[PDB]
Amino acid sequence: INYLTKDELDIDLSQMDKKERYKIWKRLPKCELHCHLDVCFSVDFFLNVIRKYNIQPNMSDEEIIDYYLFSKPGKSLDEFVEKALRLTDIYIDYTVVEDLAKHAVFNKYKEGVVLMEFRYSPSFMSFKHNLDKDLIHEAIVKGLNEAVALLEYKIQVGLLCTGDGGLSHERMKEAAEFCIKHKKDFVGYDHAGHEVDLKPFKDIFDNIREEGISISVHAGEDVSIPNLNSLYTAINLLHVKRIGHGIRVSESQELIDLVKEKDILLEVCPISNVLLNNVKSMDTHPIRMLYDAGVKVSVNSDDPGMFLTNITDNYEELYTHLNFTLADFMKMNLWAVQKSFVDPDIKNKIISKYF
Ligand SMILES: O=c1[nH]cnc2c1ncn2[C@@H]1O[C@H](CO)[C@@H](O)[C@H]1O
Ligand code: HPA
Ligand SMILES: [Zn+2]
Ligand SMILES: [Zn+2]
Repeated sequence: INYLTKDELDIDLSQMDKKERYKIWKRLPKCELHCHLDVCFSVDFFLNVIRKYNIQPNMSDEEIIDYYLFSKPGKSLDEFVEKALRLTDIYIDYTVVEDLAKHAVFNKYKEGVVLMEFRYSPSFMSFKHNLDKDLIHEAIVKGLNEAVALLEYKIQVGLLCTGDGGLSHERMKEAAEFCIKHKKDFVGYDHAGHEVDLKPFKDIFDNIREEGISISVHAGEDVSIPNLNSLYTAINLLHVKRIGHGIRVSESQELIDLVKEKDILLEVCPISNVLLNNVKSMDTHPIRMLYDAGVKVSVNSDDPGMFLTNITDNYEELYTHLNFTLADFMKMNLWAVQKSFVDPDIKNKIISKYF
């Protein structure tokens, strides 16, 4: 892959067709911060697992897709999160998990990603077939390292723990303890699923930072919530370095100023927000006004295996419907690298290699 430099960003895209634009999108040196490894599979990988383990013998491929994935516009975040629970059928042994991780790296390299942060949920992957969380973790860390070494370190991978099991104090403590225990591999900690104001778990998140682990949580995504409290908590109480989505920052001048004052970056997932019905359309997506207001934002794919969309698709949508330029896209990837949780050298070397 012959990546675009900072000295090649004046390209005239107006005469290119969709196909030729995707070559440019691919060639952009991307840093992706918000993507769930759990569902980071191609359609063929997914159908290969469903067939190999004989999970849906009476369903056709089209039916398998309607039943497990989320490729069409839905109602809400809540609907997405509850539907996602059924494809946990695939997390059947530790080989499926290791392969998932390895292929995810390969797919991201081919899309032109150079610094990839993946996040996974131990509880998501473990509960269906009662798999051991540490054995999952082992499988995940082997797969990712397998792929990186095979690619001669042409893509670098960071790993984040999306902690869950539930919102009981015991479950959330356990989830944070799993991450802390594996902090040699986890560069950050997340909360996902149904959106929550995490104020009752400040004690746990303090602990995680005490242990040297950066926080990026999902907050300010779900537009059905009649307040912005999850955002205030993430910023003031959790001391997040980044926010997953955080698009509802756009609804408050006070929060716009707060995130800029703290140099917090918003992990924006354009297509996710459309499909999960958190913006009216891509035309009206808040990323535009947030970028224009000086908020640091990056571009991400979120759940590519469920959406049947990839990182470059999100770039296409931002170009076509919101008129982001190549220079804008390069700026955001520079921000994504700078605000990455991986080793500071890896960042600096990537920065001077491309940006
Ligand atoms: O499709 C998915 N991929 C990855 N993670 C998911 C998905 N659906 C839900 N979670 C959610 O992430 C939680 C962390 O607080 C997971 O346990 C689960 O609730
Ligand atoms: O709960 C979630 N899990 C995984 N990806 C997501 N993207 C938005 N919400 C979620
Ligand atoms: Zn264990
Ligand atoms: Zn997400």
